[PDB]
Amino acid sequence: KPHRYRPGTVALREIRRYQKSTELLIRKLPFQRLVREIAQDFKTDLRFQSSAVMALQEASEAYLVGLFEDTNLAAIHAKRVTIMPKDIQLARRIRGE
Amino acid sequence: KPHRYRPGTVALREIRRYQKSTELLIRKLPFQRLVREIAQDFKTDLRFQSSAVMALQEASEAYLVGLFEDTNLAAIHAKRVTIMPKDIQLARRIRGE
Amino acid sequence: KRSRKESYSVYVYKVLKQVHPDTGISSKAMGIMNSFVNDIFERIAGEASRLAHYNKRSTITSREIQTAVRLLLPGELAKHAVSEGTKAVTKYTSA
Amino acid sequence: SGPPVSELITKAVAASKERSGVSLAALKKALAAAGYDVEKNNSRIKLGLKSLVSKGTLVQTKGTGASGSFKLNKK
Amino acid sequence: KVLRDNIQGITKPAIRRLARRGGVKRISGLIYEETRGVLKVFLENVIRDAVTYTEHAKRKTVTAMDVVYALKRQGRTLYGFGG
Amino acid sequence: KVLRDNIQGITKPAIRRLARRGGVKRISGLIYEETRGVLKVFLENVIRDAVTYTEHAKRKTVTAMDVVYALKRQGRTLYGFGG
DNA sequence: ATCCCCTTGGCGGTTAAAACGCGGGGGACAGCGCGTACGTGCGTTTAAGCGGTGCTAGAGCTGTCTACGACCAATTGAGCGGCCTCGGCACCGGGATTCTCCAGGCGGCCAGTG
DNA sequence: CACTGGCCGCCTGGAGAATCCCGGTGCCGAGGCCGCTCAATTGGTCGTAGACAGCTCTAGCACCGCTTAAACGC
Repeated sequence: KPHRYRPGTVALREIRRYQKSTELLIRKLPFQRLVREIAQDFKTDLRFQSSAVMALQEASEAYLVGLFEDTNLAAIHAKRVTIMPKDIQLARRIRGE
Repeated sequence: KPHRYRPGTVALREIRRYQKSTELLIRKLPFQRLVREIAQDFKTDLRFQSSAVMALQEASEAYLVGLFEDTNLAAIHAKRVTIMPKDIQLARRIRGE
Repeated sequence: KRSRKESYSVYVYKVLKQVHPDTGISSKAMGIMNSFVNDIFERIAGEASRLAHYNKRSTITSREIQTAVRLLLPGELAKHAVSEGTKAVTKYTSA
Repeated sequence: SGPPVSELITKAVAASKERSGVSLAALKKALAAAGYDVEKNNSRIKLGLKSLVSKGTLVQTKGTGASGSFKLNKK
Repeated sequence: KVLRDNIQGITKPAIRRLARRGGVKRISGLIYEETRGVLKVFLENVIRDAVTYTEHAKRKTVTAMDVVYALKRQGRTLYGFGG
Repeated sequence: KVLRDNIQGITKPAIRRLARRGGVKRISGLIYEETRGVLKVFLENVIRDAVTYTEHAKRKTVTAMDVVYALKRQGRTLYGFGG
């Protein structure tokens, strides 16, 4: 029998390893393509620093980390280990959007 | 037998009556006593303008009613209509205090 | 050449060697510290401005910024900063 | 050792006889009053509930499976 | 001159009426005392800030302007008293 | 020339790592699309501020300086790139 | 008006990024009652509300004065730019420990029986 | 009704593997050295804002007499 771990244990291993991780968690190039995509939705033929791609990358991931730690607080308040979209929606509502 | 309404509809009558009203629900004199007491806890023999007491009264009014509408959001999150103080602790945490 | 682009690298390095002579520093951490210096400095400067105009004061003095520190810095961090700044200004006025 | 716990379940559900079925709260506190480690034997009372519902000596009032509330059968 | 127990000055029916304005239907019994506590800590922040404003002014009476100003620097600005 | 979908380039497994940082242990399938949606909303607000800076800078290339400026205005001040 | 540099544009190799299917397996959730706990209906009381009275603390304005601090020319010096070496660490190779999940026993318990 | 037997659910044990845990290496950012120049300071000046006395008056504070609304309670 090939060895298999129970669900959540690999998830919790990912939790521990990536709270331990400090690097950027997103592929760089599609994020660059996406910020350029939203840029030409606003102004034409617009250019970016690579440092600006880094900055939006790290700000975006940290902001999402804020939304998801609020999501765990909401979900354990909702007595769920499986989150739903309404957790994130309520977090956006309370955060002062 | 004297007439008696079911538990809840008198509460909703109070609800509807009070968003149609504007009146400051906190009694003036014990609020002034409380603000003098808390101020005396820090710095002594401290006097309050009546305008200051009143202004702080709608301030505290709005702060707590914002907290209660937020905890009603937390309660309908929790499939509940009776809020419990962990809703308030949640709201304090995810608002960021 | 290039124009001199200003940063707080040397002084944080000085206090670093002052309080931990054996430790090192990285470039990312130094950028974080420069952003921290800028952030706390601008918060205190903004609150000092608000105290200046609320009292219609044309100047921000040690009383103004000291009060602003009690506003911004909480609790024991605030009183320790008051102690440090008071010791510093007494040493400064001692020339 | 002693007698099997299913007999305790049957006497606990026959002691009350409400017009509706008895849920698990009153059953587990009836076993607590009679004397039983209800905290450590959740699986044992679950298999007891499955055995008594499945064999047909007892009928479920309104719930489904071990969920819900239970009453006595017609005879 | 000294006051001891003004946390109970904000009465239980006052708390119930507060939660009526916030749209709360049912209010459990544990709510009143800890809501007194969180109102207390909110006023500790607001009054500490405002009283700090007053002692900055070398004034001795707390003014409504300092209450709304200490509100506004906490991101809680109020309309209706000179802000 | 133009691009029509790079929102999905912030992929489903990438969103899974991001929520693994937040401590989220089980994620249903419905969350991910709304996360990219609110990602679009936030980054749309930030880049609106940023291009408004950039057009006010009378330049055509975005720097990280106006990025951290816009993060300052929105209230999510970023350390590491100031100055 | 320019200049020069980091982004833009284009190119080749690769392996992790992803990605999708299988399958186990962890999960939300209605619901059926039960515990109970405020919600609401009154009575009671008492203190807040209202009205009136005397005091004065300090809020706030005015005058005085002086304490204090930007500006500026100048001198200089210590940190910014720039280059340059070097070992802590970035990456690499081999071994324990968690850990954890899985294999075989212990025990409770249900089930049959003299 | 006790005695005995067998199977589900925990009890006990144990081995593979991810990540930590012992060295090995080479390197490039980090610590350090040098030119300098832009900026840090110094003294004098000007000029100005605010700290403080006085004062005054006014609104806040101290006190009292009713009255049911509100608080308290069951």
